[PDB]
Amino acid sequence: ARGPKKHLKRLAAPHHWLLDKLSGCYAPRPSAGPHKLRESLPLIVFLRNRLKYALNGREVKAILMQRHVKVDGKVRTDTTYPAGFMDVITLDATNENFRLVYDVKGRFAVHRITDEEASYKLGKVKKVQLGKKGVPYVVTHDGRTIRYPDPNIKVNDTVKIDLASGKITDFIKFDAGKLVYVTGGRNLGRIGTIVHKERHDGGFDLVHIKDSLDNTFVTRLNNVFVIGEQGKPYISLPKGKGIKLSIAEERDRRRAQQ
Amino acid sequence: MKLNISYPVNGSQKTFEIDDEHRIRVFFDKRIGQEVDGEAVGDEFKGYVFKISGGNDKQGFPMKQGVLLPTRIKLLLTKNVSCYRPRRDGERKRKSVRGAIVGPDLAVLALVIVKKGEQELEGLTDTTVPKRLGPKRANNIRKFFGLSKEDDVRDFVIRREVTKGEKTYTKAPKIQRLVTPQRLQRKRHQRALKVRNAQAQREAAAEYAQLLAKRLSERKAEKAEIR
Amino acid sequence: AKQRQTTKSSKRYRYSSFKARIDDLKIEPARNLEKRVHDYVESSHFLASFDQWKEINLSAKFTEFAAEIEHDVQTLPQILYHDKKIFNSLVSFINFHDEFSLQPLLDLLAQFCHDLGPDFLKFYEEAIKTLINLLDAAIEFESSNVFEWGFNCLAYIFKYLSKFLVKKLVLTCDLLIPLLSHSKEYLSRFSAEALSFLVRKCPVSNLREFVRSVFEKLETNLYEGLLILFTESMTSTQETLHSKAKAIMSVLLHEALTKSSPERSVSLLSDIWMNISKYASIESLLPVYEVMYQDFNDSLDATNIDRILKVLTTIVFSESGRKIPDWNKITILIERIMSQLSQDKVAFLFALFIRNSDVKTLTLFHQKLFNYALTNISDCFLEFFQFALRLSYERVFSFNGLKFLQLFLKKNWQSQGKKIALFFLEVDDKPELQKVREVNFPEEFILSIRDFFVTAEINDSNDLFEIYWRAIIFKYSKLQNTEIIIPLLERIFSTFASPDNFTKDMVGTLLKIYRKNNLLKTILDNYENYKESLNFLRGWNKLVSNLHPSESLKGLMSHYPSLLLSLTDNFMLPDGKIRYETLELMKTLMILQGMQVPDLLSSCMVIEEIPLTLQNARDLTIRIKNVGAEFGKTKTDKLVSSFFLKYLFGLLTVRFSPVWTGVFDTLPNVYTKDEALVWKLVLSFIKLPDENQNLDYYQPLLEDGANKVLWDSSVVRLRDTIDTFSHIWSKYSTQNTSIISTTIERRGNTTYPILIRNQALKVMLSIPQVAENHFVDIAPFVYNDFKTYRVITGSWTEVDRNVFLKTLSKFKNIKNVYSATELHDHLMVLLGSRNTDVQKLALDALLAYKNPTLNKYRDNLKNLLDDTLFKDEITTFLTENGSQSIKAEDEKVVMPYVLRIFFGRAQVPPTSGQKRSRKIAVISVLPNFKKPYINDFLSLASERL
RNA sequence: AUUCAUAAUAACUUUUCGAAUCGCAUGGCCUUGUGCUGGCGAUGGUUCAUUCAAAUUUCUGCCCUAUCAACUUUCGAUGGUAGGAUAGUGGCCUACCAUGGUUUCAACGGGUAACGGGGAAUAAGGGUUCGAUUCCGGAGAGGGAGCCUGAGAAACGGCUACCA
RNA sequence: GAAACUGCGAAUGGCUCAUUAAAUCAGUUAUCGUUUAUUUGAUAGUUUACAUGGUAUAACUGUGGUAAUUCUAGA
Ligand SMILES: [Mg+2]
Ligand SMILES: [Mg+2]
Ligand SMILES: [Mg+2]
Ligand SMILES: [Mg+2]
Ligand SMILES: [Mg+2]
Ligand SMILES: [Mg+2]
Ligand SMILES: [Mg+2]
Ligand SMILES: [Mg+2]
Ligand SMILES: [Mg+2]
Ligand SMILES: [Mg+2]
Ligand SMILES: [Mg+2]
Ligand SMILES: [Mg+2]
Ligand SMILES: [Mg+2]
Ligand SMILES: [Mg+2]
Ligand SMILES: [Mg+2]
Ligand SMILES: [Mg+2]
Ligand SMILES: [Mg+2]
Repeated sequence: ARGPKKHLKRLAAPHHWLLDKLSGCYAPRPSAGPHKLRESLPLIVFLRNRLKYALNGREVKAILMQRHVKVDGKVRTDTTYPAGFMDVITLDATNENFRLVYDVKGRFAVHRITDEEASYKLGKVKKVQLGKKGVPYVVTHDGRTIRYPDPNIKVNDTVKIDLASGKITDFIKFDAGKLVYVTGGRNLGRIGTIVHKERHDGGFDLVHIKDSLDNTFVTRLNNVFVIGEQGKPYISLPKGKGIKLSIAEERDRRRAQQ
Repeated sequence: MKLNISYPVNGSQKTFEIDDEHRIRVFFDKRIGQEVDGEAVGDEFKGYVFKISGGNDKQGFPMKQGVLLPTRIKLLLTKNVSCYRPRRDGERKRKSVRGAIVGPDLAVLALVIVKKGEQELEGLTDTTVPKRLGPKRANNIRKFFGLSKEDDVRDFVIRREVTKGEKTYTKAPKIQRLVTPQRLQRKRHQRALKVRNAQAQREAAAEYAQLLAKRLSERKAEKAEIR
Repeated sequence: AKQRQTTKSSKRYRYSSFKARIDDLKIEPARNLEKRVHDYVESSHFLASFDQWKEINLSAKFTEFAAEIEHDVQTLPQILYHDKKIFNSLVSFINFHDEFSLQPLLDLLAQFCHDLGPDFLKFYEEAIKTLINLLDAAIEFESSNVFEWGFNCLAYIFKYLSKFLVKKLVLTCDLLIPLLSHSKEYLSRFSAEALSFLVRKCPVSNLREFVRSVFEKLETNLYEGLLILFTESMTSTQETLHSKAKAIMSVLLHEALTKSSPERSVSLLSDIWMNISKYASIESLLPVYEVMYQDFNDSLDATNIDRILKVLTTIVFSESGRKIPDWNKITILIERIMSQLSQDKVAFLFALFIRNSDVKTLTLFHQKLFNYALTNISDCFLEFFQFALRLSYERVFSFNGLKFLQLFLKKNWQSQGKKIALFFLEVDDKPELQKVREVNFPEEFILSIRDFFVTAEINDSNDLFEIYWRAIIFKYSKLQNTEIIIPLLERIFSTFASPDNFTKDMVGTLLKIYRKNNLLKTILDNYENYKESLNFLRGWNKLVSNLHPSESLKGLMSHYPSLLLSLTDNFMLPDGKIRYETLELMKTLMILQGMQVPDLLSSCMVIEEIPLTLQNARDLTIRIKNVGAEFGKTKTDKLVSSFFLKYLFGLLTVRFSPVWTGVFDTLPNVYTKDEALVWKLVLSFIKLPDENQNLDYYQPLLEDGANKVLWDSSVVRLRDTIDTFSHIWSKYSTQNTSIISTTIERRGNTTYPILIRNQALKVMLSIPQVAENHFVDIAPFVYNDFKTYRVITGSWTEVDRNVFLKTLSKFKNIKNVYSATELHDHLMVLLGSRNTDVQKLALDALLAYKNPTLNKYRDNLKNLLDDTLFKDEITTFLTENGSQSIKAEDEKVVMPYVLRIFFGRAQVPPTSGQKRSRKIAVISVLPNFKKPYINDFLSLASERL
């Protein structure tokens, strides 16, 4: 190619969007934004294919141009705005607030939240560095640059960002016994407690996570997101509480509830 | 060859066909920007001075300044040059153009009357063509009317009458770079925004300094305890 | 913005401003014919809408309201029993002022009133107070849809409680006074419409009580709110009026004409009438028109005589005369008003009648119309007449106003002779009023004023003013005016050898009195001090034109050969009219002399006549260039040369850029005719801005004549015509000030534009050699630093200075000028200027001196001035032991230049990073210089201190 | 893990940037001035970070051919030094230096009806064959060569030569 | 609101498999070795002003050349 691509075939689109393979030939390409392409849910798919509010792309554009959709407390109008992990989607007319969280199956789940819990978000500190004029700043997983951080905040910590002011309200250190959420890999969507961090200089760090059912799994450190202390999450978790269930047990539960 | 003579002070312009070759020969060997005497061309042009501006040959190709030849040549023309209008950004095209030396094979020669002779040409000197459009920018209006700074350009805008059937009205330009309260409001708003941002940054810096000082004092106290 | 979205774009979605939505919004629920949910009902209106709004609105606040009230609204008996809690919750939730729940709540509040309306009456006061606070809150958060909900909620309540509110409207109005009186126009406009619907539903008896109350209140924005209220009640559909309009309109009139009602109420009625008159067509107004005539006829009385006339004035003016069905009726009223007041109001009335009346009716009444004016408006008939002329002068002339004016003058010339003079003065310029000037004037007044000059004392400006206003009337005198004038002019000339501005105008008036030789001799004896005045110049123009050439004249002008050349000095004046009249005077004098008028004179007259427009912009330039060529080729005498050169500089005074083009092209090629004459003309123009020119004119004794001529009207159209009439009255109220004020207006223009110096400088630039030869006269400005002047009164502009310095460089031999050395030092001062452009001009003139050493290093100095090459030149040109360094022998001449040029660069504001390094470089080169030169550089810095 | 982030000192610059832009609306202070102050947005702009990307890049893996056994090095092949160029590392190129680099564990040369892969067929299993072709990546626009523009092109429904 | 200037896009998409045998490509690394329009978040009291020029032109008016082209010359 001679430049950046602007099209996305349906088959090449991220699996977890759950797009029909025969509805069309192309899929929404998320525009550049806070989140990466493969780890983002564009607003069109959220409003049309998940909430079923809009029947087709044109109605989604009609919704957005009315300025009813807010992402992280700011109005967005791009149909392909890449909403992602820990972003708050507010629809005032419906009096609805959503937080985008992966369910156990690894897909973004429609999770309804109260307004108070919608007042803030959580961000993984991706970088801590001194800016120009000797001003420290922190860059989070969603690309927010926050100046004058608390000095104790280090990389891989979690910061609770208030959306109204864009400032850090509190922070959680990455330590053993903390509650964490998996945001990548085959263990995507699971929740557990840290047990031990293996360090490999010049390589990818590994973290052992024990679930509430005492099952253990190892995951690369880049895919871990600290969300609180054990039993005291700082956000409301989706149904299932991040517990992975075997196929047989899922069958049993499904038959029972039916 | 035909002579397209233009009088810029009137803004007038007219074509004269030529048959006798004495005048045509005195045009020969000249160059764009050079001046020739009209009396040599003919009695009707006695006392006139003609500056050569360009021409077209029997094949229609134009004459280009800067190329000193009597024959056509294929030149690579680019943005902001005569004889070529680029269709696409950065497009450069090689086109045939006629040289800047007058020759026998010019179909038409363009002339500008630098100085008027004793006799008045019927179609050029005796007639006038008005300017199509008047000044638009405020300073241009002041310059045209020689207004003082205090005098408002608003009252000196040229108006043109348009009549449609039985109805009639006037049209006038939108002045640009006019001092209006909206512009003052915008300027003031920018200045206030700038000052407020500066003050907020200073406040944040002071708060961070206090936090760092408190942490430092606590750490030093702990170190003293360890000792 | 005026040009509204009248032409609609093809776009489906388009932005609309909050103001735009408010403007098109209108509070009138009945018009909306869309199906309403509550129209279909099973239990109650409240329940039907309540279930629907549960479905549509999902707002949090409305949801909580629904849960609290869901159980108590299932059946109509349930609603009635629990009404107290229902109303409390509705008011409680509405108070939060949440938009997302406001719509269901406001609707349910209306439907709540629908279910239990008579029972709502105990809730009625609380509801309106809740709505008023909501609307007042809505002003802060701009949402047009909120206002639509609230006012419709108000309208619906107003619809359902129509019978009971109609009984106590003044109470209901009292609640809405804050809305009707509110500062924002739209809130008053909306509240007026909602309240208006009750007004239409009134019994007539109840309405009269309501109309009395509001008029009592009337004695901020209440006037405007009431005006919208009543006019809205009158209008129902386009070009039609409501059936009840006649009943309401009668009630308003009867209260308005009542003595108890305040006068502003009648003003309101006038405004109400005009709104409906404009809105409605002819047929719809006929029932309304009839009631107005009958009521006026029935209630005519001395006490209400003024009020009735005020309304009639509105009727005749309203939409001119087209809405009026039959003017015979209005005429039949007018004598009844006349037979049974305020003169100014009457004058206002008849003038519109003349303008607006159909031809037939005016003819029947034109004679009786003006006889009334002589009856009672005779105190101010002329104020009426001038207003009548301005409205329709042709109709007045067609209908024999002129003879009635002639009759008027005979009756009252003794009383208000000055006021007559003001009228004939103002109408003089108007060509359409030539018939008025033709009106013969009463003879007895002429003799009485004629006797005045025959024995008049003229020793002070006040006596001159007595002559002046009298002098205007003699122009129509036919009793051999010339004989009386000549002794008076001699008295005036001898008494005031040095005229002031007022005197010059009087003599012009006096010369104007003349109609078809001794007088010509009189003016020639004393004219040098009056050539400047336009009015004198016109009066002289009238005299010479009337008089026929003869041999005796040729003797007369021969006695004063300098007459022609003296008048030529008027062509440098800033006024076009003065120049034109002077030219016309010049031609006539030559005819009297018998001398041939040069063709150049005729051509210049044509140019002055051409209008100054873009269309004619080019044509002007060629005429200047053609006549300039005509002047150049043709050899002429001094008078022609003096005429043309002065006329050219007169064109420079013109404020038309194309005109400047021709003269700037013409002048450089014709100045050889008179090198001395052009130079003085250029020299004078340079000194004009410094020269102080003031117009001092006689101030007449102040007249404290002013009064509220007419009433004030809200509507712009009527208010404008009132302003025009009042302006006329005030003008005639102070006749002394008005006469002088009119006079100063027509004198002309004597203040040269402040840019005239720049124009002269351009002439100087085009011809450097003349400036070089006459440097003696231009030298002092430079040594003053171009400052009038230790505090400075004024200085030249930077543009003027720049053109001057450029001219100096153009001098072929600057070294041999009158004062080369003193000039040479001052240019060194300019070479030290901070402005780099000034230094280049200063250097160029310095290089104009032929000095070999400077010529050797000229380019290096120029590069030092150039900003781009300043830095490298410092290293190469000035480094000690440098190859390109100044030789030791040549240092002494060059270093003073080098020291001064660097000084200005140190004065650059050391503000930007490139500009800061520039200052460091300037100071860093000092060590290269020898210590004596460093001492010189330090000396320059302290010289200003 | 750094000459990292950042800061400071002395200078330098055909040297930048630091709002001369636009819509809607008319609030607040008064010494009442078309005085002062002021809201909601659009579009621009230095630097940092993020995102879509781009470039180069480490390790391992390709069918037939030994009746192709030596190849590369003069005209860069291996490496050092310094410079030029590049967005940047680098024989990428230049100047001076050394004589290096790969190979029977198959280099080099030749054939390929050779775009590579996810995949498709058969088979009990090992294997054998196919994959221009719905997705990913690469290259091309008749064949070579060379460029303007622009963040992004050696573009071809952009341009210039030559060949046909 | 035509035309034109200005900004943006036209380097995406679509087609084909000619060349290409450690080349492409697959998996896996690195940029402490570099550019990055745009989006997102930060970020600039230190720079006649009730606001500067043509150091300028398009569209447009008007006069024209060529057999011809998304050709264009003078004013
Ligand atoms: Mg690493
Ligand atoms: Mg363009
Ligand atoms: Mg228009
Ligand atoms: Mg070499
Ligand atoms: Mg190197
Ligand atoms: Mg092939
Ligand atoms: Mg194959
Ligand atoms: Mg394939
Ligand atoms: Mg290509
Ligand atoms: Mg082909
Ligand atoms: Mg190509
Ligand atoms: Mg293409
Ligand atoms: Mg091969
Ligand atoms: Mg490889
Ligand atoms: Mg863009
Ligand atoms: Mg940005
Ligand atoms: Mg031109």
